[PDB]
Amino acid sequence: DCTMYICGDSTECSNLLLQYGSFCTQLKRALTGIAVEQDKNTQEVFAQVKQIYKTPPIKYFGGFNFSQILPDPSKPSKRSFIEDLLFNKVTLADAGFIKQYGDCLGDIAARDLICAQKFKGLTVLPPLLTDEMIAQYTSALLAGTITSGWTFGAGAALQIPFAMQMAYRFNGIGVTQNVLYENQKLIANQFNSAIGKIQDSLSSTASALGKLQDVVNHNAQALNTLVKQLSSKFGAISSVLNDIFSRLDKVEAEVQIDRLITGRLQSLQTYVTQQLIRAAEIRASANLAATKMSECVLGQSKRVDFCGKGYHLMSFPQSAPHGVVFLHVTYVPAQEKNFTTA
Amino acid sequence: FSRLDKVEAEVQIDRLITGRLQSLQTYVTQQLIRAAEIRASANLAATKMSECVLGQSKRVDFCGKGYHLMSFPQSAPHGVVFLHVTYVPAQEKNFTTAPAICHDGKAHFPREGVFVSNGTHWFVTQRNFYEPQIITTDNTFVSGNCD
Amino acid sequence: DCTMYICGDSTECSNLLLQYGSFCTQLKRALTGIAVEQDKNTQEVFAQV
Amino acid sequence: ETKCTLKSFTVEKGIYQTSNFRVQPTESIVRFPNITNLCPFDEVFNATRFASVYAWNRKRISNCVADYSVLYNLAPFFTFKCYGVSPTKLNDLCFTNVYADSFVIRGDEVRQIAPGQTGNIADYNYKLPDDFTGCVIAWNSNKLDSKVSGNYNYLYRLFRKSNLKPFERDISTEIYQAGNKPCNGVAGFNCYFPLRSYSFRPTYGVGHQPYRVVVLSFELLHAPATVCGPKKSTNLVKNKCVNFNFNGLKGTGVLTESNKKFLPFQQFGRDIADTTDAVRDPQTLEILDITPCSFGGVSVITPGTNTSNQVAVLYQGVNCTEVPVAIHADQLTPTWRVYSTGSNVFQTRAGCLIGAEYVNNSYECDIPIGAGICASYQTQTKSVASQSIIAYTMSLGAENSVAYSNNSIAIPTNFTISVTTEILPVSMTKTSV
Amino acid sequence: STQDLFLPFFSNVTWFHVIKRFDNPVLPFNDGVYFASIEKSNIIRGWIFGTTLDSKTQSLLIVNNATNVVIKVCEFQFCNDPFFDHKNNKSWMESEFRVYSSANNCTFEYVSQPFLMDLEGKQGNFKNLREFVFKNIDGYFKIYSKHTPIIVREPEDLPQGFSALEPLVDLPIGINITRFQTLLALAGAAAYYVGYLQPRTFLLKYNENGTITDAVDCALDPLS
Ligand SMILES: *[C@@H]1O[C@H](CO)[C@@H](O[C@@H]2O[C@H](CO)[C@@H](O[C@H]3O[C@H](CO)[C@@H](O)[C@H](O)[C@@H]3O)[C@H](O)[C@H]2NC(C)=O)[C@H](O)[C@H]1NC(C)=O
Ligand SMILES: *[C@@H]1O[C@H](CO)[C@@H](O[C@@H]2O[C@H](CO)[C@@H](O[C@H]3O[C@H](CO)[C@@H](O)[C@H](O)[C@@H]3O)[C@H](O)[C@H]2NC(C)=O)[C@H](O)[C@H]1NC(C)=O
Ligand SMILES: *[C@@H]1O[C@H](CO)[C@@H](O[C@@H]2O[C@H](CO)[C@@H](O[C@H]3O[C@H](CO)[C@@H](O)[C@H](O)[C@@H]3O)[C@H](O)[C@H]2NC(C)=O)[C@H](O)[C@H]1NC(C)=O
Ligand SMILES: *[C@@H]1O[C@H](CO)[C@@H](O[C@@H]2O[C@H](CO)[C@@H](O[C@H]3O[C@H](CO)[C@@H](O)[C@H](O)[C@@H]3O)[C@H](O)[C@H]2NC(C)=O)[C@H](O)[C@H]1NC(C)=O
Ligand SMILES: *[C@@H]1O[C@H](CO)[C@@H](O[C@@H]2O[C@H](CO)[C@@H](O[C@H]3O[C@H](CO)[C@@H](O)[C@H](O)[C@@H]3O)[C@H](O)[C@H]2NC(C)=O)[C@H](O)[C@H]1NC(C)=O
Ligand SMILES: *[C@@H]1O[C@H](CO)[C@@H](O[C@@H]2O[C@H](CO)[C@@H](O[C@H]3O[C@H](CO)[C@@H](O)[C@H](O)[C@@H]3O)[C@H](O)[C@H]2NC(C)=O)[C@H](O)[C@H]1NC(C)=O
Ligand SMILES: *[C@@H]1O[C@H](CO[C@@H]2O[C@@H](C)[C@@H](O)[C@@H](O)[C@@H]2O)[C@@H](O[C@@H]2O[C@H](CO)[C@@H](O)[C@H](O)[C@H]2NC(C)=O)[C@H](O)[C@H]1NC(C)=O
Ligand SMILES: *[C@@H]1O[C@H](CO[C@@H]2O[C@@H](C)[C@@H](O)[C@@H](O)[C@@H]2O)[C@@H](O[C@@H]2O[C@H](CO)[C@@H](O)[C@H](O)[C@H]2NC(C)=O)[C@H](O)[C@H]1NC(C)=O
Ligand SMILES: *[C@@H]1O[C@H](CO)[C@@H](O[C@@H]2O[C@H](CO)[C@@H](O)[C@H](O)[C@H]2NC(C)=O)[C@H](O)[C@H]1NC(C)=O
Ligand SMILES: *[C@@H]1O[C@H](CO)[C@@H](O[C@@H]2O[C@H](CO)[C@@H](O)[C@H](O)[C@H]2NC(C)=O)[C@H](O)[C@H]1NC(C)=O
Ligand SMILES: *[C@@H]1O[C@H](CO)[C@@H](O)[C@H](O)[C@H]1NC(C)=O
Ligand SMILES: *[C@@H]1O[C@H](CO)[C@@H](O)[C@H](O)[C@H]1NC(C)=O
Ligand SMILES: *[C@@H]1O[C@H](CO)[C@@H](O)[C@H](O)[C@H]1NC(C)=O
Ligand SMILES: *[C@@H]1O[C@H](CO)[C@@H](O)[C@H](O)[C@H]1NC(C)=O
Ligand SMILES: *[C@@H]1O[C@H](CO)[C@@H](O)[C@H](O)[C@H]1NC(C)=O
Ligand SMILES: *[C@@H]1O[C@H](CO)[C@@H](O)[C@H](O)[C@H]1NC(C)=O
Repeated sequence: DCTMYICGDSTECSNLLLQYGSFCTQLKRALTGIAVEQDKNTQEVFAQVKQIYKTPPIKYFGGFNFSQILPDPSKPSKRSFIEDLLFNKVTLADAGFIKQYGDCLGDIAARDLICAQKFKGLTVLPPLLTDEMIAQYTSALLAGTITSGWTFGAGAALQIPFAMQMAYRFNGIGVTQNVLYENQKLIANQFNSAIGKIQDSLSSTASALGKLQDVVNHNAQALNTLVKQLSSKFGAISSVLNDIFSRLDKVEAEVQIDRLITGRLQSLQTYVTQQLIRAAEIRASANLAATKMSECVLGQSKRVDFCGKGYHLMSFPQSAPHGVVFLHVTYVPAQEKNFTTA
Repeated sequence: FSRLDKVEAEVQIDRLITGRLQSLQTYVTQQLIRAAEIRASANLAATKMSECVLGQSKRVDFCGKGYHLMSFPQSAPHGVVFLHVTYVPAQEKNFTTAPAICHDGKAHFPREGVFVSNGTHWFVTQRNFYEPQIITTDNTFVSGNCD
Repeated sequence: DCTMYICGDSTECSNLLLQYGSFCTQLKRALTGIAVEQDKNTQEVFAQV
Repeated sequence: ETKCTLKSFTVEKGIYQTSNFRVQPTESIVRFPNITNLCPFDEVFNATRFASVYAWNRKRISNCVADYSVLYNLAPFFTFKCYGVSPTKLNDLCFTNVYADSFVIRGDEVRQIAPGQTGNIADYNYKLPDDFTGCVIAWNSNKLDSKVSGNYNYLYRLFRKSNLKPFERDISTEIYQAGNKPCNGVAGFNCYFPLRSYSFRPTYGVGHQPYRVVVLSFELLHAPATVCGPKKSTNLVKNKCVNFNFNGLKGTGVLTESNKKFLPFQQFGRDIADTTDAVRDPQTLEILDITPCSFGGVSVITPGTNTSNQVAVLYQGVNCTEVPVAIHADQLTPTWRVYSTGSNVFQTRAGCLIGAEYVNNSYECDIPIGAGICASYQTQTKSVASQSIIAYTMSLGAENSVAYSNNSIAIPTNFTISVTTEILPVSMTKTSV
Repeated sequence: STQDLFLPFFSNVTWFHVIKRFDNPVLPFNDGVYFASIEKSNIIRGWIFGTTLDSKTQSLLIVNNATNVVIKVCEFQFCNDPFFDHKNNKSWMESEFRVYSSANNCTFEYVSQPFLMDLEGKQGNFKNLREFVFKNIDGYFKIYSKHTPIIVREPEDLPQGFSALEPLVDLPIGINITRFQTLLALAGAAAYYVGYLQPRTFLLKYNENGTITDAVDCALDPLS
């Protein structure tokens, strides 16, 4: 609300603001433009399937153990074990949850910063796709992958046994499919051990989801700066808008107020420009994440190092606050011998 | 200028100069941000011209929903339209399948394609279209014992 | 140095600048943000081994 | 309101932002400390004599009601100039520590009493700082204190070794030297007693006759008050939106009893944005929270105008129970009260949604409300029929379990060759200015 | 974050200590002062502030006598060794008043009761710390203070910890102060400390009760 940010609860300042007019409407339209882009980014990344696949009740896949990346029905939120770790690494500020005012005022008004931003007319809006609907799309992509491989990307999902899907993968990396079936218990034990280390890493270290926490910290820092800019005097007699109208005549109060209007309006123009530049950087990441959903989850990519270090086998998507985590599975050659060749 | 002296007309005009100059600075910044967004689209459109028109791409869903065959470019005002042509598999049947055939202590695997059964007999077929073939030493290769 | 750029070697201008304050710190933080990005870009391109 | 926001007579299908709703206050409130006596102003304005300006006299005014009007109505003392306030506000405002500085000078030197001035009266015996908050008052006294034989008991310091500090006073009577040698004792060449007198005789020329000056130097608006203008305290009120004033601190908000423990020396509390968000009441010593009155964004949800004129409204971030309390018995920013009737009200996680009916069955998302809810215009006739705005939790896609088994495969017996369009921008219009 | 005259952290305060040994010296008072005494039974009783101290120009006095206070600013002629005599009230009490011989042109006076109460209930050797800050700024002399009853350190001094001085009083005295001095009783075992304020950006932490609970002196070291 440019009016409540510039002219905080003042009638006569609001009438001086109208001499600029359209300048606030550009800000409102630009921030609405960013807000619709966030939903579009999330649709491009996660809504890559027009059907919601469920995994069958017999949870056997040739000995590969997806039970920690699939949904657990016992939890009230239908996220996986690894998604329920990721949701604890990224400490959010305000998912747009409605404030029933009694939670804004009283004890919490002494220390909570979200209510303090709201009282300056800065509001965080909720995403169209809730974290349960992102968990459902992520479950559909994963249930499709483990029951049908790349086929649900190119047409209707066609079932295949998971060990025969892994054989098709092995041929994809130029290793003949007998090398899977002759080693299947080892390949499964290696995969099950490698998934075990994802939980151990994410349960143990803080310095992992920094790429997502930085996005939250940038928005929190930019709004805290924009609240703090209300303290700026901009060469006026005071910051406090009331203490100008309470101490001057309408002829030179208009000089003291027009400074605060000019400086605060420039502070919003700076925030909207800084938000558009980040929204362009986040979009570029969403376009990459949608491309990795298509080429690493819905398919097998022969692109070197695009789907993780090695030769790409399969990838599994997991939701995270404001992001996506890909668990890429890669064949890496391990014990070489020297031979003579011709 | 029709109502003031050069001494305070300069105060009334400098406001209009400051406000209008800030309006252009806002337009140029807003144009540079869009031009960066349009560029990113042109870099993608050139990449699709190279990988979907000048070639066939094995990248999943890059050249439209399906398996990519061919694409045809068409011009449009300020843009490009790609008509992507895609093979999409249409009428599936359930079959029983197996990873290998055991014949004579030796285990056999498909050279290309997959083993299938209609319920009584066994065949090799290519993976993406049902065209069954009798299982032979030309359709398959050997590795190891069946156990 | 916003102080040095705006108020070039002036004491009293520097005290008038503080009435804006945070406005210079946004500039310093933004240019530091670009500077760390240049090293990251160079690591992503060349440090692939 | 959407037609005016968009500047169009036709509005396309969508959800649109419009002007934020804001609850207006139901009453004004004023609080001042209950000081009942009119201040001892006349105890200086009509009194024996004023001090010599080298030794100007300072009086502290406190625990009393200022009324500038009744004094100016009595007093022959026909002048004003203010620096930190307008004179028109002095009746409205209130003050912390108030000192009247009282002295006498020549009518032409009156200009030197303004802040930032210079000349020996301002340099060597009375100085105001550049940030002086107050006013200067002056009047001719020749009718009362000028004498034809002279009234030389008015004195001023003509000489000093350096310019004095703001609000310093100097009564030292040691000799001064303009000659470079030590003129010790009572006199010397080019060396002086530092105090002189004024030739105040009634037959003098204009601006040399005596002016009695008072400078009022009040502190205001950020410390516990002791002198107020003559307006009357109202009752206090809580949990309602009001135009409050405490000690001159005007603002619109809802007052509430607080557990913020202001220490005895404090009077106001402030937030990170440098604004007062609590204030102890000057009559009964409790701390009150100040919160801005209930407000939020208003989004209007419409089918295309050429499809229909019926629309729904989202009060974003607002608890639904607040909107029936937002009933237009008082003013609100949106004047269109009619949506308050409700009956089809739904609390979405994004805000209170009114005029759209919530239905249990899902659809593809037509207009996005937020937090999984979407709205659409359709014939709600599951069981005569009519179109209305419905609201629903969006479908993600068709439900489809996969027939996976540890030895089953599906293989396509036929194919479709499909052609799909994709559209990409390549350029935008070049522009020059 | 605030810029004011504050005592720089880890700065050399000058340390004075009575016993038959006494130290009543005149000290400079440039920009303003932090003064503290670690004290029992009231030996320190107040201060003189001025520029000449011999009635050729005014000077300030603050005293806490037996049952009350005086605060006055005047053309005093101060006694060159100002003190009171009590010897722990052994056989006689307040009698002589060695502070000034004369008090000519006076321009403010104030009187109250017995300033600054002791700790309640006592404990074994349990002394108390009195802390003050004095500023002089465009005619106003501003006094801030604190009291903290705290366990005695023995070879050490001025104990480790943090606490903030509340504002006490504002006197509209209008005079140049350049020097200052302290008033004592005639044996005791009081010690006192003097530090000088300087302009310095301090970053202050307020807890949820709104007491200042920690601070950073932004010029102290690179980490600060
Ligand atoms: C797939 O990998 C899973 C993770 O290693 C593994 O789950 C773990 O299985 C063990 C053995 O059943 C459980 O051990 C617990 O069993 C009961 C549970 O009530 C307790 O009484 C025991 O004291 C013991 O704690 C683990 O709790 C369980 N972990 C999780 C996260 O569920 C699966 O068993 C693996 N599946 C296959 C087919 O190997
Ligand atoms: C699975 O697919 C099989 C191959 O298409 C099919 O077997 C074939 O069935 C036909 C009859 O429908 C046989 O025709 C033969 O009929 C007699 C057999 O004695 C001969 O006189 C004829 O000359 C002719 O050979 C095919 O020979 C027979 N193929 C084989 C390899 O036996 C099965 O019927 C299909 N099974 C199911 C369950 O659908
Ligand atoms: C407050 O009182 C101060 C002392 O009374 C006074 O400072 C005094 O200023 C004079 C003139 O600047 C100095 O006179 C000497 O100046 C230099 C050496 O400082 C010599 O070259 C001269 O010949 C002469 O001796 C005093 O030395 C100086 N005293 C002190 C203690 O600073 C302030 O100016 C007064 N301030 C105000 C605002 O009234
Ligand atoms: C593979 O899919 C093809 C459709 O994409 C399908 O072609 C369709 O075949 C049917 C007959 O099976 C035709 O139906 C019409 O046939 C004649 C008129 O030509 C009439 O007697 C019928 O009433 C009916 O109108 C479709 O017209 C025809 N479609 C096309 C585009 O040719 C193939 O038959 C499928 N092949 C396999 C092996 O499944
Ligand atoms: C502590 O010392 C104070 C001064 O050092 C002293 O104040 C003195 O109190 C007496 C009695 O009230 C005053 O005496 C005068 O009182 C009125 C004045 O109009 C007359 O009726 C008397 O005849 C007499 O002139 C002193 O003037 C006053 N001194 C000052 C400078 O304030 C306190 O009484 C002392 N208290 C204790 C407990 O020792
Ligand atoms: C802010 O001020 C608060 C009010 O003084 C203060 O709360 C008080 O804290 C003490 C210490 O925790 C409590 O002491 C009691 O604690 C429990 C019972 O709660 C007993 O076991 C103890 O024996 C002792 O009696 C006070 O009860 C508590 N007062 C209230 C009204 O809750 C806060 O601690 C202060 N905040 C900070 C950061 O210091
Ligand atoms: C592959 O061979 C290199 C060196 O060539 C070999 O030299 C002989 C020792 C013998 O192994 C021949 O058959 C080969 O022609 C190995 O490199 C050496 O590695 C050791 C440590 O393992 C090191 O001490 C030597 O300095 C290396 N020498 C050189 C010239 O590089 C290499 O380790 C062999 N690879 C593997 C997988 O064993
Ligand atoms: C592939 O098979 C599944 C289920 O297994 C089959 O069950 C028998 C009926 C028989 O067909 C066996 O040879 C298979 O083992 C089919 O799924 C069923 O589909 C129908 C609708 O067509 C539905 O009513 C059932 O509830 C489904 N049952 C299950 C367990 O999913 C599937 O349709 C078959 N695929 C094709 C292309 O026909
Ligand atoms: C809107 O606010 C009302 C309060 O005015 C909320 O009602 C409270 O709900 C809680 C939890 O059930 C109860 O403990 C309180 O007693 C209720 N208070 C009253 C006075 O009704 C209501 O839940 C809020 N609605 C939303 C969606 O947050
Ligand atoms: C400072 O005080 C002295 C003494 O009270 C004053 O000197 C006397 O002033 C009166 C009134 O003008 C004269 O009648 C006496 O003759 C003076 N006595 C002496 C010995 O000089 C002096 O005027 C005062 N100064 C100020 C600035 O108030
Ligand atoms: C002025 O004050 C005197 C007392 O000093 C009083 O008697 C007189 O009536 C007053 N005159 C006016 C004009 O108020
Ligand atoms: C106001 O003053 C009257 C009398 O002076 C007193 O009785 C009353 O208590 C005062 N009001 C308050 C709130 O103390
Ligand atoms: C809108 O509806 C009117 C009829 O009410 C019709 O004439 C017009 O062509 C429609 N326009 C569009 C773009 O649908
Ligand atoms: C939705 O269905 C439930 C029963 O499952 C019913 O109680 C409820 O009234 C329906 N929702 C609405 C909005 O009426
Ligand atoms: C599938 O086969 C495995 C043996 O590999 C067996 O353990 C499991 O019970 C079987 N399940 C079904 C549904 O056929
Ligand atoms: C404190 O005083 C000592 C001399 O006793 C000196 O060595 C030291 O450098 C001084 N430190 C500061 C910060 O003034």
